[PDB]
Amino acid sequence: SGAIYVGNYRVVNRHLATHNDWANLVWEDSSRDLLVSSTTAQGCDTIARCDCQTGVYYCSSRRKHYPVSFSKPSLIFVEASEYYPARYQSHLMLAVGHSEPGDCGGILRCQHGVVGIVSTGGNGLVGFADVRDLLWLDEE
Ligand SMILES: COc1ccccc1[C@H](C)CN1C[C@@H](C(N)=O)CC1=O
Ligand SMILES: [Zn+2]
Repeated sequence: SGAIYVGNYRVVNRHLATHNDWANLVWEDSSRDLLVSSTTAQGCDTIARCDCQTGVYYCSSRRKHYPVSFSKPSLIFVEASEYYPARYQSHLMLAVGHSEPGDCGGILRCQHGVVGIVSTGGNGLVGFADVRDLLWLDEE
């Protein structure tokens, strides 16, 4: 589990969104596994606006933050899970790292801020849903 709290937005994995998230919806995209809802309190996370390919992510199944090298956001094939059939997921970045289903939502960050959140995994790989292109998270 986990979310990004930026301004009056809460960014979560679409497959982990709650009823309150759907009842306060700002934007969602199944192809990216992302959903954004509105918040009453202001958040403290800042979004990175960069093309970094190195950073650090949080892994809840190890209680550890790991430094990783990750691919550029792309259209990647992801195997069937409890939440989606086997399909192409867009704006996804891959790295070598430990992940389990419940690790979704962990933040990936670089020197500029939050890059994205854990969205996929298995077999020593971890995939992150990028958020750096969502410029509207910084305003309104
Ligand atoms: C942390 O990711 C791991 C790790 C190990 C095994 C499996 C997974 C994830 C949770 C499987 N998936 C892919 C997700 C998606 N974004 O399509 C939806 C889903 O259930
Ligand atoms: Zn960066």
